[PDB]
Amino acid sequence: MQIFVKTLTGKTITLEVEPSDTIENVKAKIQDKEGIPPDQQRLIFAGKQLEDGRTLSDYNIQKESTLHLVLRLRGG
Amino acid sequence: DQQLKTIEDEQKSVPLVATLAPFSILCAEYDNETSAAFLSKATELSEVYGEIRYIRGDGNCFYRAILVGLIEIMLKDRARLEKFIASSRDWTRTLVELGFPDWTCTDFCDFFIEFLEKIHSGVHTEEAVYTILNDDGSANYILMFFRLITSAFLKQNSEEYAPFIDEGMTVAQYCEQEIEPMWKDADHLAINSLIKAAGTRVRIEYMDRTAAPNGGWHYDIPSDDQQIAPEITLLYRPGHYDVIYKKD
Amino acid sequence: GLPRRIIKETQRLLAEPVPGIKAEPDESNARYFHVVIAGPQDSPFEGGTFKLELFLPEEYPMAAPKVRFMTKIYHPNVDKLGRICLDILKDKWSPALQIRTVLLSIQALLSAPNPDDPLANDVAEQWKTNEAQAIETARAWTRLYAMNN
Repeated sequence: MQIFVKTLTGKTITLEVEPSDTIENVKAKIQDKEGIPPDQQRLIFAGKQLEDGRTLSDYNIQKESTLHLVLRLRGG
Repeated sequence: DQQLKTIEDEQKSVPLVATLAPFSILCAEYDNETSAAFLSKATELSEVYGEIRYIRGDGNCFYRAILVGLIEIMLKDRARLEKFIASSRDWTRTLVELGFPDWTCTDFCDFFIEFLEKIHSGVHTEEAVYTILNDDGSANYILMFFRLITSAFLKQNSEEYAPFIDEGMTVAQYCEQEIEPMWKDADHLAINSLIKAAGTRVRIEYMDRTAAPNGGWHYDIPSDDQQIAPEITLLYRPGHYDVIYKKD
Repeated sequence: GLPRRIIKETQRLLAEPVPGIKAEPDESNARYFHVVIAGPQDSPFEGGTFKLELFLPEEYPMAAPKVRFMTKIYHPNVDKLGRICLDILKDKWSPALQIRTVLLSIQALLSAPNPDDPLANDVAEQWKTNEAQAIETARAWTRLYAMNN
């Protein structure tokens, strides 16, 4: 199924995924397009941070759902 | 417990805004025996960057880094400073209209404007500016203006940025809890807002321990089709920002 | 010599009438304030007056004011030493906030004592399990401790 990933940078991308996919696999698919590595990525869906151990089905993410991508840039 | 007295005292053994230092000072924090991965990244970065300006790690480092960068452009560019002095007045009116508390948010603006005007008229020298950015009372008052426009930019554009906030928070809750208070680390969303709100252009050199694209991880904010050079460059190390400068 | 923030806030605190809240600078120390908040109508605290003390620490407004109840009060947000559990006094403090905000929020706290969760400690737990009876104790303590001279 297709899903979307919207970025703060102004871009939206599309990914081919399965509901079985772990959030790790999703980040890797983002990496294949962007270069951004998984450990630099935070994904958000419906105001909830998506956890690496879990699947898309765990969050009931559907065909043509949009995920939101932020980078890990927290600094003091 | 005088424990947070010693914690916020480790922070205060460094200046808010250090003087320039050769970039090799950053390399010397590391070595091949105990920190080989950082040493590599720093040594690589030192082919492009000649200097570093250390910012105190107190929760405000990102805001303080951007602020220092901007003030530096404006000491060297009379026109840009005129533009920034005016467009800050546009922020005052924006703040009070987006329902920020009136006299308090106004007083931060007024203090910041007067500071810029005093640069413009030449009352404040370069030396006097760095002294002001190193005096806690004044420096933090100045920094608040930047926290305020970051928050305002998000509130102005709330439906657009709402989905990038986690923990079930609304934009207003996020601003109230993570952007408006002092001592709160900046994250991507806040960083994106300040840079756009301030109308600046930033490269972040993302220095971590991982194998990286040739040249090292970096992020340009904004990133657009245009190829304008960044006017401020930051060094990000895990949890901390400093200011860096291309050679010569 | 005080910073501009405390000079301006002092002037506002003296000029602004706020129903049920009176606030005065200590005659000796300009960062020290004496505050009296009336028990609001339709709360167990009705009829009482509550003395509070407020201090603006050296870094104010970058750090929160320090506020404590002097008047003993039975409330889920106030302990035996009169220390106050309130979000805008610690983590949700911002320098855009002011003394007025804190005082108004303490006033509203007296009117809506039940904050969904037990901030502290045995008192809060008593408040959710048996409101009617917590409300009664609060009424009694108001008579015992908040009834002036």
